[PDB]
Amino acid sequence: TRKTYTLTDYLKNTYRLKLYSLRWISDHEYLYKQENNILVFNAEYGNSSVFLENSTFDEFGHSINDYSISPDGQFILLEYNYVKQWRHSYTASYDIYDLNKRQLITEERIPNNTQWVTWSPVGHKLAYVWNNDIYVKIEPNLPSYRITWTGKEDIIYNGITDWVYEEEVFSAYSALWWSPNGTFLAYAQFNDTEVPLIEYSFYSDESLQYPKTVRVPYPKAGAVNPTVKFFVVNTDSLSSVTNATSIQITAPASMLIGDHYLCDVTWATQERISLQWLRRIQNYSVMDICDYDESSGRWNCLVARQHIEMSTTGWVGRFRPSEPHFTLDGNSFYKIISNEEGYRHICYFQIDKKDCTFITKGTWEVIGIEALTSDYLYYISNEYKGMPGGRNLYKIQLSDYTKVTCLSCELNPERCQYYSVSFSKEAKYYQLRCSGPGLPLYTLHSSVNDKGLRVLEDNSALDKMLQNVQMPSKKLDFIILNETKFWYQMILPPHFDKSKKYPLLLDVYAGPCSQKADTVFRLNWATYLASTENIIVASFDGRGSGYQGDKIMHAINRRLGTFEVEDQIEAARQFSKMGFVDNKRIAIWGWSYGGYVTSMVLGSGSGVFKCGIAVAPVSRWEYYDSVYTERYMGLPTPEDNLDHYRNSTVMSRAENFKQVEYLLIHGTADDNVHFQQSAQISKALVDVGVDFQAMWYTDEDHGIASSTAHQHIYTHMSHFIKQCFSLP
Amino acid sequence: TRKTYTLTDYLKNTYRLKLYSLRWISDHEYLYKQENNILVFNAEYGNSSVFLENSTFDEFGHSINDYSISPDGQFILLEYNYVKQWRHSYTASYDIYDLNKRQLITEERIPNNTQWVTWSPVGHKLAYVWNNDIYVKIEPNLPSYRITWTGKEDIIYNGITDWVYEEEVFSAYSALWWSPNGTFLAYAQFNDTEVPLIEYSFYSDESLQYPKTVRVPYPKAGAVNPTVKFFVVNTDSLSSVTNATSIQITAPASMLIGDHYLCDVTWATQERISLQWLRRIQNYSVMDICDYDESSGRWNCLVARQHIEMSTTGWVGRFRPSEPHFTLDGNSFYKIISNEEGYRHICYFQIDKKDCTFITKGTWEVIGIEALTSDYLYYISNEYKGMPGGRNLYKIQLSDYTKVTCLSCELNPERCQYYSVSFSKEAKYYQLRCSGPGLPLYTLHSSVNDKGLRVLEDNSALDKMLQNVQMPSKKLDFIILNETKFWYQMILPPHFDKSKKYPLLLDVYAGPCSQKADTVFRLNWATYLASTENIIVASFDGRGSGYQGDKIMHAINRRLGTFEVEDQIEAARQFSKMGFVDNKRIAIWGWSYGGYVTSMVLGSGSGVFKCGIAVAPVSRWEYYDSVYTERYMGLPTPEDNLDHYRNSTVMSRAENFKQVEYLLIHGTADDNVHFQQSAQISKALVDVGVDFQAMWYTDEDHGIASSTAHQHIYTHMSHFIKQCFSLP
Ligand SMILES: CS(=O)(=O)c1ccc(-c2noc([C@@H](CC3CC3)[C@H](N)C(F)=C3CCCC3)n2)c(Cl)c1
Ligand SMILES: CS(=O)(=O)c1ccc(-c2noc([C@@H](CC3CC3)[C@H](N)C(F)=C3CCCC3)n2)c(Cl)c1
Ligand SMILES: *[C@@H]1O[C@H](CO)[C@@H](O[C@@H]2O[C@H](CO)[C@@H](O)[C@H](O)[C@H]2NC(C)=O)[C@H](O)[C@H]1NC(C)=O
Ligand SMILES: *[C@@H]1O[C@H](CO)[C@@H](O[C@@H]2O[C@H](CO)[C@@H](O)[C@H](O)[C@H]2NC(C)=O)[C@H](O)[C@H]1NC(C)=O
Ligand SMILES: *[C@@H]1O[C@H](CO)[C@@H](O[C@@H]2O[C@H](CO)[C@@H](O)[C@H](O)[C@H]2NC(C)=O)[C@H](O)[C@H]1NC(C)=O
Ligand SMILES: *[C@@H]1O[C@H](CO)[C@@H](O[C@@H]2O[C@H](CO)[C@@H](O)[C@H](O)[C@H]2NC(C)=O)[C@H](O)[C@H]1NC(C)=O
Ligand SMILES: *[C@@H]1O[C@H](CO)[C@@H](O[C@@H]2O[C@H](CO)[C@@H](O)[C@H](O)[C@H]2NC(C)=O)[C@H](O)[C@H]1NC(C)=O
Ligand SMILES: *[C@@H]1O[C@H](CO)[C@@H](O[C@@H]2O[C@H](CO)[C@@H](O)[C@H](O)[C@H]2NC(C)=O)[C@H](O)[C@H]1NC(C)=O
Ligand SMILES: *[C@@H]1O[C@H](CO)[C@@H](O[C@H]2O[C@H](CO)[C@@H](O)[C@H](O)[C@H]2NC(C)=O)[C@H](O)[C@H]1NC(C)=O
Ligand SMILES: *[C@@H]1O[C@H](CO)[C@@H](O[C@H]2O[C@H](CO)[C@@H](O)[C@H](O)[C@H]2NC(C)=O)[C@H](O)[C@H]1NC(C)=O
Ligand SMILES: *[C@H]1O[C@H](CO)[C@@H](O[C@@H]2O[C@H](CO)[C@@H](O)[C@H](O)[C@H]2NC(C)=O)[C@H](O)[C@H]1NC(C)=O
Ligand SMILES: *[C@@H]1O[C@H](CO)[C@@H](O)[C@H](O)[C@H]1NC(C)=O
Ligand SMILES: *[C@@H]1O[C@H](CO)[C@@H](O)[C@H](O)[C@H]1NC(C)=O
Ligand SMILES: *[C@@H]1O[C@H](CO)[C@@H](O)[C@H](O)[C@H]1NC(C)=O
Ligand SMILES: *[C@@H]1O[C@H](CO)[C@@H](O)[C@H](O)[C@H]1NC(C)=O
Ligand SMILES: *[C@@H]1O[C@H](CO)[C@@H](O)[C@H](O)[C@H]1NC(C)=O
Ligand SMILES: *[C@@H]1O[C@H](CO)[C@@H](O)[C@H](O)[C@H]1NC(C)=O
Ligand code: NA
Repeated sequence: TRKTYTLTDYLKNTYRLKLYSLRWISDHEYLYKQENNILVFNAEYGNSSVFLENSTFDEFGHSINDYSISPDGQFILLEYNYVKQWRHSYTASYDIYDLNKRQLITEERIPNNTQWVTWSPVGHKLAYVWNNDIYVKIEPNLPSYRITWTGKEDIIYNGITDWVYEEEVFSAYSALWWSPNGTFLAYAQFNDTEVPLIEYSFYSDESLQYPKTVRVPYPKAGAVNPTVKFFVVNTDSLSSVTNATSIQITAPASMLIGDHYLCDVTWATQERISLQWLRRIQNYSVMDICDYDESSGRWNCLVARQHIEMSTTGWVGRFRPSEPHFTLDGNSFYKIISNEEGYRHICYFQIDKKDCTFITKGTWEVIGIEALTSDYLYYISNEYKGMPGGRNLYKIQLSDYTKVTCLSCELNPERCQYYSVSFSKEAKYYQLRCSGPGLPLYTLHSSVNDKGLRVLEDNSALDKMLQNVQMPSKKLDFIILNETKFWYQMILPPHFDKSKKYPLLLDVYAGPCSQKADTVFRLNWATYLASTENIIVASFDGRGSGYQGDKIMHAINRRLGTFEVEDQIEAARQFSKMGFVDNKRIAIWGWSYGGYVTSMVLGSGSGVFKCGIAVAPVSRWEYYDSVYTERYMGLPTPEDNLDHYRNSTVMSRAENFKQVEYLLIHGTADDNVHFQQSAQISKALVDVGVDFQAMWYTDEDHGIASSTAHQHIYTHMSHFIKQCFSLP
Repeated sequence: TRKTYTLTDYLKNTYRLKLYSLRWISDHEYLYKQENNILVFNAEYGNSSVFLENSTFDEFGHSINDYSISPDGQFILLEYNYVKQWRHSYTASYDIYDLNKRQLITEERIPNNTQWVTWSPVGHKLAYVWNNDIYVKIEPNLPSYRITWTGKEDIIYNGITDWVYEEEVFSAYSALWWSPNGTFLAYAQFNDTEVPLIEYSFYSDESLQYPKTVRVPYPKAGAVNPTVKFFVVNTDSLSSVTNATSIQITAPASMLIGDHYLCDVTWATQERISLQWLRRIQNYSVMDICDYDESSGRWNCLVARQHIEMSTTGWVGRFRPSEPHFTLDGNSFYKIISNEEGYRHICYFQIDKKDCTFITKGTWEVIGIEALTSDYLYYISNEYKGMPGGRNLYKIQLSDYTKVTCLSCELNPERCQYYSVSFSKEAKYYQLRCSGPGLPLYTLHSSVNDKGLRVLEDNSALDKMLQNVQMPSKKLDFIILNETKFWYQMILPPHFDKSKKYPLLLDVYAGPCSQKADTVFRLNWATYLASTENIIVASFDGRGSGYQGDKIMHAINRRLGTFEVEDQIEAARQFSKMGFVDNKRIAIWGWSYGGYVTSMVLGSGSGVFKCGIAVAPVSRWEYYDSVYTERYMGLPTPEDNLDHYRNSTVMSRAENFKQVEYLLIHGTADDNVHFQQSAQISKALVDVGVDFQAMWYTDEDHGIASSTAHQHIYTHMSHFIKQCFSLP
């Protein structure tokens, strides 16, 4: 009898998914890490050579965390002493190695504790942030030029984001953007002077006698937000003037009237940059297109080139206004926007004309624009077979929009339905990455004829291994509610027999624009639960979910904690009505937003669920950050949406928890969803005399991803689920 | 057929013990609150009168928390707006009512947020502390005189103790001491300038958007300690024109050579005060006796009147040097000190003589000196029947030490074996308070011939109720370990049948000088466990325990976490050998020091315990405060006792928890044993992959005593124990 996929298999990663991460260094070459060393591959023929021997830095005296080659291939940036901060931010040390002279630069070294470093897009200039100030080095071994002097820990951030901009606006720590050929360096400056601080203890190693209090500028809903300014400096003038002038580009009058955000920075040409601003009430956005004025050394944004993007049904963009993709001459651009039917499609804009032209349309959506050449635009969409959970690459002819070719749909339709892509520098080649429903498959293709060049990694080794394992199956389908299709997926135990009643676990997230039902292949906790414990693990995408139009996504506008919670309950009823579910054993669990929904569902009094697990849940929206929360909830004030803010808390439903078994878990060093959120849930439960299970994870953050904690939480959760389902 | 004592009975206080808390106001009368009416009783005849009507303040507009009548009966201090701080400290608002003119004083009233207030010992002067400074009021309606001007939150404390002195030295917030007739007001001043602060989050009500960070000067083991100064001010010569002049009494040179503490202040006469100082290495203490000089107006402390107290086997005193009891003329005093055999007995001192004479002796100990007259000294001891867990009142003839009379031993030997006492002003009368083994019994007595005047409260009402309940019994006995007898107690289920096998829960504290095996009658969680769940609850006093001499108490000197932990395992091992114990179901639980021992036991690898619960445990001594920790452990420096500090942590034993079920609980706002201690235990268990149960209590402190949290913790622990023992 074949073994099953056990908890230990998951926690010990015995069945490893292989991938193929390459880094394009030009239009026909990419770097690949093999046998600890770095190889350089010729895309056209597949032949390679050693770029950097694995023994090159054996006497470096430091474990290299990552590397980065300068655009011109003359230098390599070595990163070590890596110290993680938030989701994207971290600090590290850096050394620059001269590839030609094959030596390690020892003079004018990048400072230790550098917050961010980046090569110019061409050549080998460097810009880095240290102590919250920007510095530029024209040459790796020469002194750097300081660009800002206002940097101040936790107060003024130049070239880097503060907590909320990192997490909710830029999805990145860096806040600097080199112009195309590297002459200009643009950057943002954030001022958190009046932003309140979240404070929590960090215990550290046992040796630390007094706990440390971590303090970070974090604006909760309705609180004082950081303010922002934008500047551009001409780096080519640095060696000619004592102190190069940072020219400020001010936000438009429509934004200055109130609180706002800088939400996108995109260079169009060597002397043209585009900026998008968003009002704190996120349903109004403005894009300025600014040109350099060689006679005044200033930047001017003509109102005739300003574009407005607003929404009457919700917020602007999936999570923020989309980025523009400019044609070479910078006189036009393509951008994903919601059409009149509420579906996100590609619109073609002339920079000085306010009306755009949609080049795609249909009851499906464009996920992202991947590359633009003089003749073709490549994008990913979920058009294929009307499956919102699938992803494919398409190519559209710019001289004839009726000519759209799907480049990935038919490559291997049974094994591959979810693709992402990586183009070379000038889009001459592209790597396709299939992630499901079958085992991931990585392939290389030539753009000139769209012919497949070869298979990079097919995961044959893993396929061989899984053959001797009783793996579960996955079903992706939909149910019709109110004349609208809503998709779900189910991880089914091996030898699934529809004539039997299986216990069911609803795996939920359900936040705005989320998608938990898709064609991706995963090896996770649900895999073990279905394979070894014979539990059906389901997920449902209801109102508020993404990639299916604004009608479904904006259904929860200003009303978080309502329809997305209710639809999760309704989904459980629908599943039980399918006949193979044991109504006495229906549980629910989720992490983060999923923790919130789980908690709201368990406290609804529905009677449908027996038990549930909430990990790092939100419990009241006023405790979460402003940028994310206000996007969907507006402001927590009596004149705006305070009433719904107060009505959608987990705490107000404490009394209903007497009807269920609950396990609440939270990391004490969660800088994102503060431990405070679960601290208030537990106190409310204690106040109404409700017994429940709890677990805090010392010094773990929102991901509770440290190796030991990860193994510990899933083990603890498994025992809880097995007990609730009366499983041996 | 009849009901048992249930968990609800314990949590809802269904069966309440009646008390009789009286307040002696003279040598013949006492105050007693009845029906919200303060009555005055005549001890000789038992007749009473109403002293203050419950309706006297029906329109006061504030809920009175407590009252305090001036010594002369002319005024009554009304306490309201009570806000608790630490174990003894709190702030409140006060109003003074004139009992003669039946009027509430409205002029020059005590400020709100007053930290401490106290009437002079005679008359009606008042002294209070506000904003860390001392004020004196000669008359209730007159302006107060400012005594100190250096008070500063968390830095300089005048007349009140800082955190560590409140908790570990004075067991009080007050640091003010009126002379016998109220002429002088002595006070201490604490300086915490360089004492590090413990910081932790306080979440508050749900409405608080950002958690608050509480910061308390708290010296952990080996850290910088607060410094102290002592002053005496003449309150009869205060000037409304000039600032009061405080006279300082400096500590002796043998103390000034390094860190030290002020540990006792006791007035001897109207013009003589005694102070005891303790070195930071708590095995050397010095008592100074100081006399006021009318000429120079200074206080002089003759070296000839100095008394040294040291210990070679441990620290000085049970928790600190004992207090002296001076004779009327103040020329000699009695004090409890450890004799040559290591037993605490009463020594008689001459103020100018170095050698003191022991007036009691034997293999038992004097617990405390209760009253002193020219002919007799009254004291409580555990001499009777050689039972260290019993307490009786004795009097010894001062002119012939061979004449010792037990005054409570034979009153009712079956019902009463544990007494405390309260004497009237000149010891003319005394109230005896019997607290076990039968129901509490309060009686009043006359000293001249030790007549038993009357029964004040006999709890006959509770006795009637308990008749219809299957109550557990209590067995108190001993076992021998190396020629030494160690006592234990067992709470046995109703209808105990020695032929049956019962599961057993070891209830432990085991800190230095602790006593968990005694003759006290208690209605607690253990009562329910024995009565309703049929669980035997045992407690054992091993090495390190008190009231049995230094050989036993000092056995753990510089070695916490060793013998007291090993002796609990040994006792359990022996209990398991008994025919009525199910060796497969033995558990252990403890709170505070008991949580530490419970954890150390469960991590010992003994295999004797199936499960255990630790509530607010200490986990490593370097995290606990200096005064208590160093008393037993010396300093955590390599030259002193660092190795043992590092060997006695719970964390180093994590691996051994793999074979036991463990439940770890802790309040997040514990200012005493910081949450940090449990946060490090959990992290260590996670680190070695051991599963366990946990529960944090939001905003609860060391007592986890708020009404809802109290019910919730005991409910949660009951489920855990029943589960561990497989009980319905
Ligand atoms: C359905 S799922 O694949 O598990 C999934 C998981 C996470 C998200 C997600 N949505 O916002 C965010 C984060 C934004 C990042 C920039 C993306 C967001 N800041 C966050 F962590 C939250 C936790 C509780 C409330 C919001 N993550 C989404 Cl939409 C979907
Ligand atoms: C045996 S028992 O009745 O449960 C019991 C309970 C408490 C104590 C006790 N010993 O020190 C203390 C406290 C001192 C106060 C002045 C009394 C002490 N500061 C404390 F809270 C500790 C908690 C962990 C380490 C010590 N309490 C003792 Cl000796 C015995
Ligand atoms: C892949 O193989 C080709 C064929 O040998 C290599 O092509 C060389 O290309 C350079 C131009 O950069 C010519 O000067 C040479 O004539 C070619 N090689 C030889 C030996 O003549 C190519 O360098 C290889 N690429 C990698 C990454 O190994
Ligand atoms: C960051 O913003 C703060 C405003 O909150 C600025 O501080 C003010 O600066 C002005 C001008 O000097 C002073 O008059 C005010 O007293 C300051 N207010 C506060 C609250 O500090 C600060 O100058 C800004 N910093 C930068 C680099 O822009
Ligand atoms: C380089 O130029 C900048 C801009 O003028 C200088 O920054 C200003 O410094 C003055 C005084 O130090 C402040 O009052 C201004 O608030 C600063 N403005 C900005 C935008 O930062 C900077 O000091 C100059 N550096 C040197 C070395 O001269
Ligand atoms: C990168 O682009 C910049 C901006 O267009 C170029 O700099 C300009 O060069 C022209 C000459 O072609 C001059 O007339 C302008 O004065 C320059 N402008 C500025 C702001 O410097 C630059 O030459 C380009 N770099 C490269 C390597 O081609
Ligand atoms: C409390 O005791 C003090 C000190 O013995 C008394 O004050 C002394 O009283 C005598 C006689 O009246 C004076 O000659 C001394 O000069 C006083 N000494 C001081 C330091 O004041 C005081 O009278 C007593 N108070 C009461 C109420 O008995
Ligand atoms: C009080 O206790 C201290 C500490 O145990 C004793 O001081 C010394 O302690 C060190 C260890 O820290 C030993 O090596 C010494 O032998 C101890 N004595 C001396 C003189 O250094 C001290 O002896 C104790 N005092 C009394 C009166 O017993
Ligand atoms: C207790 O009863 C006695 C009488 O036996 C009361 O009497 C004493 O005090 C009265 C007022 O203070 C006087 O009027 C009596 O003369 C006096 N009697 C004696 C023998 O001295 C006494 O007040 C009562 N005490 C209380 C508190 O009620
Ligand atoms: C409280 O104690 C501090 C020392 O901890 C006293 O200040 C002293 O220490 C300072 C460091 O914080 C030094 O800078 C000062 O020179 C020193 N003070 C003097 C007079 O030299 C402080 O004065 C104390 N406060 C009181 C009221 O005694
Ligand atoms: C301490 O606080 C109380 C309550 O505020 C003060 O009493 C007055 O309270 C009324 C309303 O209850 C207010 O209008 C007054 O402002 C308060 N003060 C006065 C003088 O009336 C009380 O006075 C305060 N105590 C002290 C010493 O200031
Ligand atoms: C590169 O180094 C690895 C280990 O550091 C070694 O196994 C391998 O042999 C080296 N590469 C080649 C091509 O030999
Ligand atoms: C970085 O820090 C290391 C260790 O402190 C030191 O040896 C090195 O010189 C530093 N380098 C720079 C550029 O500061
Ligand atoms: C933006 O949102 C606010 C709040 O709902 C609303 O009052 C305003 O009319 C909206 N603007 C647009 C263009 O929809
Ligand atoms: C005082 O009020 C209480 C109510 O708590 C009442 O029981 C008592 O009878 C009252 N006192 C008198 C003398 O009636
Ligand atoms: C008393 O001392 C304080 C503090 O130095 C001072 O402010 C005040 O004026 C003094 N009062 C008199 C009467 O000297
Ligand atoms: C005596 O008993 C104690 C425990 O009571 C034990 O630690 C010790 O080893 C025994 N032997 C001696 C000589 O003390
Ligand atoms: Na009597």
